[PDB]
Amino acid sequence: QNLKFAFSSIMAHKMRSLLTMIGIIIGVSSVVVIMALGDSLSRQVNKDMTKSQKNISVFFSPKKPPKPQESWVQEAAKLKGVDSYYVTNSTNAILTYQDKKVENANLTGGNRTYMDAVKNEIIAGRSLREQDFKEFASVILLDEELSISLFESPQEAINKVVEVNGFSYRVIGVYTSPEAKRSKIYGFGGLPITTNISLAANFNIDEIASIVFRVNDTSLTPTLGPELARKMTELAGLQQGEYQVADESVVFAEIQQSFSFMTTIISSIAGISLFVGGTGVMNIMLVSVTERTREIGLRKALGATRANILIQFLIESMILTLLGGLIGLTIASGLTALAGLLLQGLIEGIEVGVSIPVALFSLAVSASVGMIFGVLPANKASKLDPIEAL
Amino acid sequence: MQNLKFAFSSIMAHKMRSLLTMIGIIIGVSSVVVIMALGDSLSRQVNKDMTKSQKNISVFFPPKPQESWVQEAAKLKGVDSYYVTNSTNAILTYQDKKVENANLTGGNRTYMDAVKNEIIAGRSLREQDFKEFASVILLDEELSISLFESPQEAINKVVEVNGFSYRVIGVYTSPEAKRSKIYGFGGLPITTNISLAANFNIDEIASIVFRVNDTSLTPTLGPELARKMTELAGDESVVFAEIQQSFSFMTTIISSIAGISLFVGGTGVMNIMLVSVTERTREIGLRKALGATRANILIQFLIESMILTLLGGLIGLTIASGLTALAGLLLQGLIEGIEVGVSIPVALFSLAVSASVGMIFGVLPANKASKLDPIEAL
Amino acid sequence: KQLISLKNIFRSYRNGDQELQVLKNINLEVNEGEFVAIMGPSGSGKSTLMNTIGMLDTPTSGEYYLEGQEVAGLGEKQLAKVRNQQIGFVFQQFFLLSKLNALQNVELPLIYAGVSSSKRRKLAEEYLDKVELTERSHHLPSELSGGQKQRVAIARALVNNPSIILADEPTGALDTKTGNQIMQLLVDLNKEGKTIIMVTHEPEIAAYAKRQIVIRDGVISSDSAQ
Amino acid sequence: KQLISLKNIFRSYELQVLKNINLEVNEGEFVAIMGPSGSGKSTLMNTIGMLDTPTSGEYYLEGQEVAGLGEKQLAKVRNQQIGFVFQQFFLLSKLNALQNVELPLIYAGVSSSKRRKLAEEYLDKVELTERSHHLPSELSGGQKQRVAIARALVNNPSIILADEPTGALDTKTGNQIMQLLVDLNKEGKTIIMVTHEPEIAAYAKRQIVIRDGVISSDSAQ
Ligand SMILES: [Mg+2]
Ligand SMILES: [Mg+2]
Repeated sequence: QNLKFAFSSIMAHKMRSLLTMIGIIIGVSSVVVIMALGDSLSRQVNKDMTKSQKNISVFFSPKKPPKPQESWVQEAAKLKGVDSYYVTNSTNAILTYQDKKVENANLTGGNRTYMDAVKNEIIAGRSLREQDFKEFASVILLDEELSISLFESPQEAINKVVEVNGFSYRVIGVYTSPEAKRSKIYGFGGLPITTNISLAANFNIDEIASIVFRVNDTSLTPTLGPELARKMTELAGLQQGEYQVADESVVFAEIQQSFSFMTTIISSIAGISLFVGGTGVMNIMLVSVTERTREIGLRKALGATRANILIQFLIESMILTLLGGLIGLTIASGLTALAGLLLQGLIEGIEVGVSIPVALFSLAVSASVGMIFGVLPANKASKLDPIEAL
Repeated sequence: MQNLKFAFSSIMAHKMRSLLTMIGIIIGVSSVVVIMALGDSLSRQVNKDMTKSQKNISVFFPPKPQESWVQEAAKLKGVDSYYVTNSTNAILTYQDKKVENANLTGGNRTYMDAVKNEIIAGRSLREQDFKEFASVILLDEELSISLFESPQEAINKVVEVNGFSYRVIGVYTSPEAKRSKIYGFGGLPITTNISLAANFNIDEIASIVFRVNDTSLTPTLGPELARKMTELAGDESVVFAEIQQSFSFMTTIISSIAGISLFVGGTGVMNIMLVSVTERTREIGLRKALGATRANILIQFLIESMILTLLGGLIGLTIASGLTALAGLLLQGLIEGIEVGVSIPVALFSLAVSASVGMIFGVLPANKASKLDPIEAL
Repeated sequence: KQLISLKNIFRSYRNGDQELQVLKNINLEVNEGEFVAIMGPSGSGKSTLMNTIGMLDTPTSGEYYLEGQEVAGLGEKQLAKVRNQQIGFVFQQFFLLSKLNALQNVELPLIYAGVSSSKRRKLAEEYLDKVELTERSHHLPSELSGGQKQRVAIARALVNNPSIILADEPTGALDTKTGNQIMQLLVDLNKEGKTIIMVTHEPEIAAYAKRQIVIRDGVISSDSAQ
Repeated sequence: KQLISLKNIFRSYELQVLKNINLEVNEGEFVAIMGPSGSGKSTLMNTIGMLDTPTSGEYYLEGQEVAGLGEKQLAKVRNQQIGFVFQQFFLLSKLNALQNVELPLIYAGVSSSKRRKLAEEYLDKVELTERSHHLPSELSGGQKQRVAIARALVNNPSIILADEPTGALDTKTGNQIMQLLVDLNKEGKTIIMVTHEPEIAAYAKRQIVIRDGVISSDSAQ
C-alpha cells in the first residue's frame, strides 16, 4: 500500500531523510520551547485571575468625589456571605537602605483588617498592630525576598530603618504568601506593607482608594457585589455618584494579552526556522521526484495510478514532518522542564510547557508543514508521463 | 578560477533547486540582519545622544549654591549659555488617570531657551510664574496625550504632581523628549525651580550646567569652571553606555532566535550538496579520468556551496535593507526621530557569516566528493 | 485465441502548430501463443505502436480490441488495472529499481495487483525459478550481471500471468553469447504458449520469432500472414 | 616507437586479479584485448589508464615510469597521455558537445579562447557537423560516442583506451564508429580496446587474450 512505499523510500536514503528531519526538529522545538514559556507565564497569571474572583472591588463612579468612611465598609460587610473586608492605599517607592536599593516596589496601605483578610503569613517579627494606627507610626513590613535583597535575611531585617521615599520607616515584620513569591512577573521589586494612615499622612494621598469584600462562596458575587455597592451608597448618603462594582478581568486581561502578543513575536521569529525547515523538506522531495522519474514511469507501467503516486509522495513528506515535529516536540518538552527546574530562583510556579493545547498545536502545525510544502512535489510526481519517463 | 565557472555551471544546472536552497539562506540572513540592524539603530541613536551630553558640562561638588555665580561664570569665552535645575521623579495623577515616574525638571529662567523646549500648546514659563511663586507646569507631548487624550485638551487643567496642584500652562515637545520613551522616563514635565523647592523642600538649585557649543573645547574650559565655582564656596558623562550595553544584549538574544533559521538554512545546503555528490558520482569519476585531482574536486564542491550561500546572503542583505527602512517608518510612531538602517559593519558581518555558513556545512560533502574512487564511479 | 486487434489506428503528435502524424491506418491482429517481431527504421513509431498496444499511449483515432473488448478510451484508473493484468513489459536496459532486491523487484507488480504477502514471495520465487536465476534472489541489481538482470526483468514481466509480453530490444544491452541465452528463454516462454511482440533493429534477433512485421513511415508494410 | 611496456605487473586484493602481466605496445598499433569474465580484463585497462596502481611490477608510459607515482602527478600524466572512451559515452548532461570536448583541455592549463578552436577541430575530425551546441539530450548514440571520441582525441594522447565502444550502439552504427576508430588508427593514434564480440575485435591489427591474470594468446606472438 501507499504507506509502506512511503516508509521504504525514507529508509532508502536514511542520512538524507535524517538531515531533512533535523530542520523540522530544530524548528518545532524552538517554537514549542518559546510557546511553552509564554503559556506557563500566562497560566500562572490565570491562577491569580481566579483567586481575585473571591474579592469584590467597589469604587466611586461619578455618573450612575467625597471622603469614604471606613466604618461604612465594615457595616456593608455585615451582609451575609461576606467573610471579610479591607481598604487600602497604594503608591510607588524607591526604598533605600544603607547602600542597597529597590527603586520600584509597590507600597501597600493596610487597615488592620487587611493583613488578616488577605492571609499573609508572618515569618519574622510582628504584623501591624492596633498601636501602630493610633500612634500614626511609620512602620513597615517587607515581603520575604525584599527582606533578603535588602537585609540578607528576614530575621536580620527586623527593627532596621529603611528610607522609603526619603521617609524613615521601622521594619516590624517580614511576611510571605503565595502571591508575594510569584509577583516578580508583574514587574515589582517588592511588596512592602504599612498603615494606610501612614501613606495618607507622609505622601499627600487620601486614605482609602480600593475597597474590597472577600466572599469565599464565589457563586454569590453576581448578586452580593452590586448589593455591597448599593449598601455602600445607602450608607455613604446619596452624594450623587453611586458606588459600582469594579470589573477585575479588564485589568488582568490587559496584562494577559500583552504577554501573549510578545510571546507571538518571539514565537514567530523561531517559526521562521520551521518555515525554512519547510522549504527544505519541499526541495528534497523535489530531488526525489527527478531522482525517481524513471521509477514512477516504471511503477505506472506496472499499474500505479496518478492518485496512488500523489498520496504516496504526500504520505512520504508527512512522515518526515510529523516524526520530526514529535522528536522536536519531545526535545522541547525536555528543555522546557529543565528551564523550569532553574526558574525556581525567581518563580515558585509550575512551568513545564506540557500544555496539551500547545502539544497538539505543535503536531497540528507539523502536519500542515508536511502537507503544504509536500504537495507541489507529490503533484509533480503524480503527473509524470510514463512514456516520456521511460 | 575555473572552480568558480564550475560552481556557476552547477548552480545553473538545477536552477529552481539552487533557488530553493538559496531561499533558506535569504530567509535566514534577512531576519538576522533586520534584528541586528534595529538593535544597531537603537544603539547608534543612544550613541548620538551622548555627543549631546558633551555640549552640556555639568559641575558638581552639601552647601547651598546660588545662581549669581553660574550667571557670572557664563561670561567665559567658550561658554554659550547656562542653566540650573531641580529634580524629582514624582507621580502625575488626573482624576483616576495616572502616569508613573515622570522626570519632573525644575528649571530656572534661562532653562527654557538654553535647552530649547518647543511649545505646541499654549505658553512656556513666563517670568511672572517665577516672581509670583506660581505652581505651573509644562508637559511633554506623549505625557500630554497619555494623561489628557489631546495636547490642547490638557491645557489650563489641574494635574496632581505628587499631590500638589499644578496648572498645565503649556505642552511641549522635542526630539530629546520623543526618545525619553527608550530611557524608561514616564514623562518629562518642566516647572519653576522656585516652586519645586517650595512644594517639596528640595534645594532651589541642584544641577549646574554650562552649555558649551564648541566640542573641541570641553577639555581645559570645563575643568576651569569647576575650579571657578569653587573660589566662591571653599565631571564626565553618566551611565550612558549602560542602556547601550542593555540594548546590545537584547539585540543578541532575539537576533540569535532569528539565527536558527540560518542554521536550518545551512543544514539545507548540506543536505542538497550531499545529494549533489551522490547524484553526480559518475561525473566525479569522469572528471578524475580527465585529470581532476582529489584536491580539485574538494575545492570545487566547496566553492559551490559557498557561492550558493554567499549569493543568498548577498541577496538576503539587500532584501534586509528595504525591510529595514519601512521598519524605520513603522518606528516613527513608537520611538521616532530615529535613523534606522543597516550599517556597513552589520552588512559585511552578514557576508562573513553567510560565506562561513556555506563553508562549514559545505566541507563535509566536498570531502566525500573528493575521496570518490574513479573506478567505482565509472 | 485472439488477443490484439488494432484497426484504423492513427496517432498524431500535436506540438504547437505541427500536427505531426506518426501512426496511420495501422491494421493488425495478433493471436495467443504468437511470437511477432516488429522491425523498421527510426521515425516509423514502433515505439508508438508498442505503447499503443501496452496501453501507455491512447491512439488519436481508430480501435484496439484487447480480447475483443475495446480499450482505447478507458479511464486511467481502470486502464492501469488492465495494464497490470494483461501486459508484461520487458525493456532494453532492464529498469530494475536499485534499492530493491531481485525478489521484491519481481514482487512489485503483484502489489499493484493486490496480492497478499504470503503469496507474493512465493509467486516471485516460482517465476524467478521459471527464468532460471542462479545468483541469489536477495541481491540488489548492483551485484547482478546483464543476463541475470534481464532474467529478473522477465520474471517481473511474468508474475501477474499476462496475455502479452512486449519486449523492446531485450538483447540490446547484452553481448551475443548471453543475449542468445535470453533469446532462447523468450523462445521457451512462447513455446509454453505466452504471446510475445518484440521490437528490434537487428535481423539476427527478429529471426527467433514465428512472424516478421515491418513498418515504414507509420504504416505496417509487410507481414507473414497474407 | 614504444609507448606501453608492462613488465611483471601483479594486481591483488584475498583475491588475485593480475599475475605477471608482460605486454609491450608500440605507437600506431591497434590492440584488441578479449578474455573470459574476471580475467583482469578491466583491471589491466585501468592499470594502463592510471586509475589503478599495481601491487607490484612496472609500467612505462612513453618511456616514463608511472606505477607508484603520486595522485597529483598521475592525474597530469593521465590527462596528457590517455584518452578514455567508454561504452556508455559518459558525457555531462548539462554541457553541450563543444563544452564536453573542451573539458579535458580545462584540466590541462589551456586558454579559454584556444579551447574553442581545438574542440571544433576535433568535432570536425569525427564528422560531427552543426551539432556544436547540441546537448547530449539532442544527439543520437552515434553522435554521442562521436562527441565522446572527440573528447579523447583533443589532448593529443599517446593512447586511446576503449571499452566496448559499440555496446550501446546498434550493429549498423557500431560499424560506422568502428570505421571511425580505424581511420584514426590509420592517421597514427594507438588504440588499446576491449570487447566481448569477435565482430568488433576483427577491426584491430593485434589480438590479445587474457585468461586469469596472465596473457594466454597474442596474434603478434
Ligand atoms: Mg520508433
Ligand atoms: Mg574482467
